[PDB]
Amino acid sequence: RRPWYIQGAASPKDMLILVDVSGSVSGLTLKLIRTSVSEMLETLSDDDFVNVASFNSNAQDVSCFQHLVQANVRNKKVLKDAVNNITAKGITDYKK
Amino acid sequence: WKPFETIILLTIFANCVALAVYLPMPEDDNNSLNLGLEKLEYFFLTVF
Ligand SMILES: [Ca+2]
Repeated sequence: RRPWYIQGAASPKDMLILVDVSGSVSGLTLKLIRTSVSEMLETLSDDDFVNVASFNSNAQDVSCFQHLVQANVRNKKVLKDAVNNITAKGITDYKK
Repeated sequence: WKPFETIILLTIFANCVALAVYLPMPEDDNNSLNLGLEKLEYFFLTVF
């Protein structure tokens, strides 16, 4: 997980995290999803571009970004703050 | 006066089985089977 290892292990990414916030993820699995998304964000650098989206019968962004962003310290902090606010309610729809 | 009671017994057993295979889900979530069983509830309701 060190910056140099992650840099030398692959090339820059265009990551898009798609989080399931349907009703059935309510409980322990939602909390684990939040922690896992934060940990995955912890592995990205300034050459990588990331955005986090959620879907429950309708897909939308979790924050005020709406497209891929530079994934520097500030943008990652905004994404983490937005992710630690999602609630589980609705019906799953993978196609949307 | 026909053996029409046995048909109702069998349809009651079918209704019980339909109730048993229903899977409760949290926070207004559903699956395909639950949607299918909801429509089937009209078949039992009209027969009864
Ligand atoms: Ca689900």
